[PDB]
Amino acid sequence: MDYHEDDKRFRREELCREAEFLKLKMPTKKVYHISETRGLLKTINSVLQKITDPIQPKVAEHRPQTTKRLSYPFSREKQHLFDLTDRDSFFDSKTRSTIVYEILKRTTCGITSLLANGVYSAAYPLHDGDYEGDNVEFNDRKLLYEEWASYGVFYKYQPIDLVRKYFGEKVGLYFAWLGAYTQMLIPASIVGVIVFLYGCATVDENIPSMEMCDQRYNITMCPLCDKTCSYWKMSSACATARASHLFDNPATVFFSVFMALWAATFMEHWKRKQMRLNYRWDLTGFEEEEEAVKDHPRAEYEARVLEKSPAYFTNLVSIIFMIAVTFAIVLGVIIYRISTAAALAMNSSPSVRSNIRVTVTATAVIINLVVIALLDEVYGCIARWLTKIEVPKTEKSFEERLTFKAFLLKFVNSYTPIFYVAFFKGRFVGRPGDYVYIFRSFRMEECAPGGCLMELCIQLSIIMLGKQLIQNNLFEIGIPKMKKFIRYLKRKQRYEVDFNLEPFAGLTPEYMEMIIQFGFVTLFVASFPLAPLFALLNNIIEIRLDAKKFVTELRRPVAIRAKDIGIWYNILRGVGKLAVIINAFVISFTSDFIPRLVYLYMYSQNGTMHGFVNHTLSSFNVSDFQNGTAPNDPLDLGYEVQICRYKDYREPPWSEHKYDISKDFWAVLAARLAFVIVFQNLVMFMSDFVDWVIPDIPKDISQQIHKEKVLMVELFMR
Amino acid sequence: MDYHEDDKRFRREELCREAEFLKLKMPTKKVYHISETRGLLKTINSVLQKITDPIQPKVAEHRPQTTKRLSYPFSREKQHLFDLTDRDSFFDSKTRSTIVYEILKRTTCGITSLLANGVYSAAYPLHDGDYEGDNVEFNDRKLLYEEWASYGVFYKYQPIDLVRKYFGEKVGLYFAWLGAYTQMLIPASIVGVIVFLYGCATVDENIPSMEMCDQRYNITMCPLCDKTCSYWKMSSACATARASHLFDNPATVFFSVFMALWAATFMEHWKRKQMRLNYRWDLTGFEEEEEAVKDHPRAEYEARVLEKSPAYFTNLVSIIFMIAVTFAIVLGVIIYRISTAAALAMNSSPSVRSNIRVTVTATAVIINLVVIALLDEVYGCIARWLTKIEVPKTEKSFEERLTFKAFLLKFVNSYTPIFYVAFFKGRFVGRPGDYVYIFRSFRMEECAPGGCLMELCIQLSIIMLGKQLIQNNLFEIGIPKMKKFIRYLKRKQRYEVDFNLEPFAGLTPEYMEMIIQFGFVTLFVASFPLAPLFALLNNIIEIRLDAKKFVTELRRPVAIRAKDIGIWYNILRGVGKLAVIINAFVISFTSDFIPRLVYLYMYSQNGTMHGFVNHTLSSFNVSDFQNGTAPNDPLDLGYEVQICRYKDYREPPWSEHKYDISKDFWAVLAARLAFVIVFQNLVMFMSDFVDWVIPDIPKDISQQIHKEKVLMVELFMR
Ligand SMILES: [Ca+2]
Ligand SMILES: [Ca+2]
Ligand SMILES: [Ca+2]
Ligand SMILES: [Ca+2]
Repeated sequence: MDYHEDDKRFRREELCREAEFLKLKMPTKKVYHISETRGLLKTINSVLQKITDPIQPKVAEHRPQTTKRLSYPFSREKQHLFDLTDRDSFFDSKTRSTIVYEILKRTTCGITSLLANGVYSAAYPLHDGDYEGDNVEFNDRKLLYEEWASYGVFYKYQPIDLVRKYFGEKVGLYFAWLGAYTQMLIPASIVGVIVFLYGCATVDENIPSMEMCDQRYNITMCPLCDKTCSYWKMSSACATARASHLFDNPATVFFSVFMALWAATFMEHWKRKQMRLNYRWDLTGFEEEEEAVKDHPRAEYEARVLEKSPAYFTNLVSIIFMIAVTFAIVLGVIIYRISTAAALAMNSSPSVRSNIRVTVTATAVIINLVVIALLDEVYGCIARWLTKIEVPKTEKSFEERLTFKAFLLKFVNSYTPIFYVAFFKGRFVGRPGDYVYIFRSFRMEECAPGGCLMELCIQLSIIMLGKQLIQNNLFEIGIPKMKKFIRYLKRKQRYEVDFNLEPFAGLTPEYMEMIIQFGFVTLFVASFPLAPLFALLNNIIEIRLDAKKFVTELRRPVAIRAKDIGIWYNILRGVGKLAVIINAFVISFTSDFIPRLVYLYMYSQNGTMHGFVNHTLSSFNVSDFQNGTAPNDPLDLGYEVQICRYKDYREPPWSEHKYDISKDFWAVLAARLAFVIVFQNLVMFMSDFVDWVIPDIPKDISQQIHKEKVLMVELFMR
Repeated sequence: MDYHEDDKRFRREELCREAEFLKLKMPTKKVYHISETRGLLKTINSVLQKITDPIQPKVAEHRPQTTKRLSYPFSREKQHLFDLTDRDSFFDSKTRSTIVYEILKRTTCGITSLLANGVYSAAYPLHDGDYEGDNVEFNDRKLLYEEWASYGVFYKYQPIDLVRKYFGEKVGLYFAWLGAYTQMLIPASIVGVIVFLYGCATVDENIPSMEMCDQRYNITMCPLCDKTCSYWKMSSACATARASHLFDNPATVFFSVFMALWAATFMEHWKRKQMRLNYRWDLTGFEEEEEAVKDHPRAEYEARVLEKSPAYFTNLVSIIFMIAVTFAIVLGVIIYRISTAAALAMNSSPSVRSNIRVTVTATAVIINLVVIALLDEVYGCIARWLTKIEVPKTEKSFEERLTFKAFLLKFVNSYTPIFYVAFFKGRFVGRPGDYVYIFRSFRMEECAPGGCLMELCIQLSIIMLGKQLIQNNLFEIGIPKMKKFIRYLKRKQRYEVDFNLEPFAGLTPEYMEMIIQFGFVTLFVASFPLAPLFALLNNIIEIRLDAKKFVTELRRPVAIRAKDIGIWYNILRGVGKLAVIINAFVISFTSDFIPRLVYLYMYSQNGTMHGFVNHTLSSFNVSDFQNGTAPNDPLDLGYEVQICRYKDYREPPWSEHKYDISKDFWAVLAARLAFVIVFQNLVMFMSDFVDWVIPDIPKDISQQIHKEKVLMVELFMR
């Protein structure tokens, strides 16, 4: 008895009298083409539509889409707009749904203001067919859930054509983009594990690792705490140092070059795939501007200046946005400063002494992650509020400005931890003699023994494991399900089952999360190789997970059309242009690559290197400490202390210069900047060259569109 | 008696019998629409055409151009393709000429192969009307020569519409581009002379100039020659040093930032002007691909592999092109090395002693300029030959590849003088103790006293004066005129007068020369401000000069159509992207800006600077010379010599280190690279931001194209 319907509405069964008055007035506008029909239920009833056929011809030449034809060149039919195809039973419920949605948009108060009132609840099309049923008559939703949206069929491809024709163009483009993303993430991940195993095959045969773990030399160290620690041996940090060697060999620079070139070729390959996709569907997705009705506060402000009687308002909301994002980055760095106070002075009062010193930084990044998720929530909501106060012109413009503001907020708050740990961790602290004070209090911030890269490597590694594979996937699969179970604490028609499903929130969260992952996996690959492995695993989970989400825990979308990806290809190009200038900085300002090379070239006095640590570790006469800055226990853990060493490129204390800037500091900084210059310029040239040499329209469409134009112009005479 | 004609041909009046046989066969193809007519003359006769009217309707819907309409919105008529306008006497001779040229192209052997044979000479349309006559009946060529192409009307604008409608789209776009170029060159030139007068207003009040010209201190100098000179005083070079101060103040960095931002906004403004221009003419210049007949050796090679039975050939001609351009840059630097041997050892044997030392470098750049003009000729001819051996597909592809190869050749051979003088002049010579030998002969190359910038400044200044204002303009106005006078050593119908005029050589020389000038005036503005002044003068001459050239000493062009500028906007964007990375290098590696700033910041021990020269001038004990490297006359010109000074950032000889690399050398190199990094990254961001924030379609076309589409769709019903 379930007939052929389209795009139900909501009636609010028992101001409310004004609400039902307009909810009966506007259906007189809505029966200008199609008479409605209503429904019955137990909670609250609703309205419904039954389109008759020629109305879709009445708007089809008014909304010209290139539907199917009768002819075919080479066993692949061509497409034309609307004339004399006349099959009369060949439309699709996606097309019929977006047509009747267009008609619902056509009414004027419009339907958007009606939804903003509360006279309705939601007006969304109905899903055709119950998935995973007992005897269900092969509808495309159930077939798609069977063969696309469960993890057993993760190994085979994605049915792009059917997911488009059932969900519309936007979700089809998004999932085809995720498919191209994973398939281009495959070879970069394979070369990533190749360079990782190169690191493991030279985890021993490199020299400074052995020079660090060679015992009996009793290489002491300055305490790197204000007062609550003592001197110690570098060979106690040799484990983390040998671990750090794994990521910064002279092959990780090749890996970084490969990943930047990979971002370039992925961008070009996705342009080509999207062009072929738009060929395989509607030949253009071009629609005439101002198709949407102008937004409600636009016309309200029009009437306001009509009763009142500008250029300052966009600029003032832009500068207050700049103040917002600057307070956001400062709040990110101060919340990382707070996260450095995870367990301050556990030695003195608690004295539990778990003796790991990898669990404390893990606790720090854990509390940073939970507070930054909360700040993501606050920034998203207040950014949506601010873009509402924007009063933008159209929904395309409002949506673009909103997603730009929200991506800038999310990007800065979820990247300034890693940026701060890379380039502002110990670059600012003074020498062992004197330390810079934070609001005249004490030492600012100092980082772990055995390289300052490994802290960032572990933080980024477990941010990529946790907040992508585990945390975000599990909360996305759980939180709407848990809201459903909360309501579940509190026959079955297709409207009746479609009411309880979750409303749609757009494509912005999936785009935003995947672009955050892209920002990781092309901004911080040089210090941390095998980021494409975790991005591959998250994507393998994510495509089928969000497929299952769409087909099970989501109401039917409205199936809008847009041949462009959106703002997100521009944001991808932006992150790809930022990738080289941050990879250069991470190689030349965190890794031990460039000092290793400059010591191999200049001060070697031999073929290969030896005593590199014995070269960089400048000493410090312990008589020259400041008052109070002495360690509380010169315990003589090993040999003895008379001096302490530290690798800050300074002169020895016995020189007439005491602890000033030595020359080799200027030498290594010169070589560092020389590498940044040559790296950035050369590989930026190589990126723009591999974008020039790649055609953006391949040799299979470039002739074929003209060939079907030949077929059209030869048929069109008579 | 001069009736209404179109596009004459050439008949070769008395193999030759085969020549006249095909020259009678193909006119049977050519009378498929239009019967010909012939002519009589004294030297050698010709053929001619008289189009009848409806043939242009017969190809007009076949070649759809948006001609004029009958209606108008807002006193500006709209345009439509070809239906029911029916004025029957409204075509233009430009349109009729390109139509009959299209018909001449339509014949198959085609007309291009016929011109390649020699059976013809040339087939070009006729100019309508003799310019500057006594009683001439107001034809557009004479009017255009009166009011556009003579230097008295240089002060007013350019008539873009009429020069298009008389010459076609390509020359119209070119001259409108030159107009936009000059009009956007105006404000950059004004700010250039502002920063120049700032330099003149601080030519005295800066400190190191006074510290150089302060006498009685007897600041000696190392000889900077192998053997044939002596020591000397820096105050003898203080004149050129005070001149050098004029160009490298801390305001020339602002000027360089302004010029790079100017290149960005000129690019955007020219995109906007070209878009508005294409609105003001044909709404699209889009034509269906493969409109041209495939090239002759393409089909010949098709038949060759048809009788013979690839991917290697494009790659082998590309690598041989790379070998060609590498030999070109090496030949440029070796010809500058030869040009350094202008007058070697004039002191010893000739002893004329003109005592200028500005005339010798002028002679060097003069001989470099004449030999590089000869090399331009050789490279252009052999590059045309190589692109013929390319066997390209179409004339668009062949022309693009040819102009790319020729521009790369011309650009490298006419820029490696300035690049070599900037960044490879004295950066490679050793210390005064030991010098690097060129093929174990003697000292490589050393540059002038009083800064090494001023040599480049004078060389670039007089290359911009001579080889743009004087030499190229005078040879372009002279050489075809002189060939005409050579033939002049050896009634008057329009064909009869049109035969003796010069054939057309395309737009590539004017584009190429103007892009070379752009490359100067945005690649080397930082060292040499007021390059926009000379570019403004050359352009003010050049627009009216080439206008006069077109309308007087040039046959009528064929008036092809293309809505794009061509490859030249891409080449402009390329030079604009190279501009920042070469301006950064010229500021931080030739100027005295960044060492001035690093001495102002670090080693000052005072507020402002003093003894900057006394800081950089490291000394040299004269006992430590090599054998033979001593000067031939320790003449004691002034005080006395016991040591010689030189500004190469080395330690004094009395240190236990003798003449090694000092620390402050590493310091200033670090600061240099830091400035290159911050400059390049910041202003590249500012360029891409000022390209983002500028819309590429203004608010006067964006609505108006849709408004005339509204008019078209409202008229088109009935
Ligand atoms: Ca997730
Ligand atoms: Ca997700
Ligand atoms: Ca010239
Ligand atoms: Ca010229």
